[PDB]
Amino acid sequence: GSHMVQLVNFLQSEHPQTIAVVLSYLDPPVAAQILGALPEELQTEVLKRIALLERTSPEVVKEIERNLEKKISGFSRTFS
Amino acid sequence: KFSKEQLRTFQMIHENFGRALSTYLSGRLRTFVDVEISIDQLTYEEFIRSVMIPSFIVIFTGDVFEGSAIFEMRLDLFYTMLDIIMGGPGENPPNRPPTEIETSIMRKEVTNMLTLLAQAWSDFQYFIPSIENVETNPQFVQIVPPNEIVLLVTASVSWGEFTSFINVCWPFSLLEPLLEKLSDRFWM
Repeated sequence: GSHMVQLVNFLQSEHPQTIAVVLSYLDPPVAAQILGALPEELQTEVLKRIALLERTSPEVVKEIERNLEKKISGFSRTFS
Repeated sequence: KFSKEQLRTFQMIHENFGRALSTYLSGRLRTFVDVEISIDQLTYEEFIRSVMIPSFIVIFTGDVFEGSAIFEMRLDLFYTMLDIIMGGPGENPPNRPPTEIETSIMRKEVTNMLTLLAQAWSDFQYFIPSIENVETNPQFVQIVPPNEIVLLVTASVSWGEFTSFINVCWPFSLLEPLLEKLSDRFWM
């Protein structure tokens, strides 16, 4: 769909960590999809990271949030 | 052109900026971060070239300030920091220009950082830093004529086997008005 694609074209750029956070909150199967539509250099990476997220920040998330929602044409449930 | 008296003034101030800075980076990075201040006089052209491309540069000013200064951070520390404040460890510093969130999240980080600088100065000239522009390429800033002299403040941010530099470029064309009032008529 149009969602996933914009999210990939967008996420491809960001820090392996930045992706790690976003995808963290995402829906697990939809997580694997994007995580899938990215090259193997980062998959392994983004995934090693997504594993090591004991931490969590309320201002960086709410920052990325207010950043997609004005780049990707509409952030849904997951981040809500 | 700077005095050998006025130089000792700036050493005292900025040395203090490194103390609060040391303690700020430590509270961000979550582990101890030692910071060593070094200061020197250099041509603006001589500084602007010692800046690696690309890097994270932030040209700022204040209310009572006539001109603008530079606050540059080398990308390795920059990306190491971003990694941390996002729930990650920070093991690989990529060599490219920071993105939308990257610069937007790091902007507020250099604002806090910049503030403490303004606080180490509070005894001489209080000012509220108001960041004018951010640029990833140095051969694009050109703050003031390339021949002018600058007070370059260098902060050796070290920890672990890691060690980077934070530079604050204090131009003479911003230091001349408060130079004459504070280090000259009543002091001398």
